[PDB]
Amino acid sequence: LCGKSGRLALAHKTLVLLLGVDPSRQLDHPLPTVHPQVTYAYMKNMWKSARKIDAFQHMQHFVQTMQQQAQHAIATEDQQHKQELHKLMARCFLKLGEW
Repeated sequence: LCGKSGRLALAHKTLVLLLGVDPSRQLDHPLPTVHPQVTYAYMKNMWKSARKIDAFQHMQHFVQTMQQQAQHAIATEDQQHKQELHKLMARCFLKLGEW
């Protein structure tokens, strides 16, 4: 909602506060692959705000890390955890294509 209203600086501050790490100073290292939702939000925000290129590579990497999870961790019981993964990674694939 803050991003929609345009006061994007507050949104960026809130994201770095919740995430705990600020890649805007550490440009090279990848995003913290844990907590896919907050990183997805930060990625959408950084696409929108200024940078329109390195976002693509971050998406590539984040996808190849997310689909890496259940295929390399074939849980025999956790079936209610991978469905949200499927839906989220479908979202990110579509964003990838249209970008």
